[PDB]
Amino acid sequence: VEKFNAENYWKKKGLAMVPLKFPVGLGSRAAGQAAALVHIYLDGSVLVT
Amino acid sequence: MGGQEHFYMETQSMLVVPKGEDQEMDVYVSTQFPKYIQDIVASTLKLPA
Repeated sequence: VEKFNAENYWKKKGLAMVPLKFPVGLGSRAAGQAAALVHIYLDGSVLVT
Repeated sequence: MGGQEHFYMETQSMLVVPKGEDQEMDVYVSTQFPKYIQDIVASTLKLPA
């Protein structure tokens, strides 16, 4: 890229790298609770919600 | 001893609605046995319960 920019005046290339720390959390326990409901019918099939 | 008609004032009544996805079926029916309606409808359609 430095070689390209030394050889082109009206066109320029650029390059960059950034790191990532994305923390995950909601600030309270109650805000992270979850629930489900599962049925098994007598033919063996399952319904989940 | 002779027989007897039930003579429920509401005659046999049902509305069967397909959802349009995954061959899902919703059956609204005047019945005493929803589990049995589910079994015979699923069997007739070759579907899991």
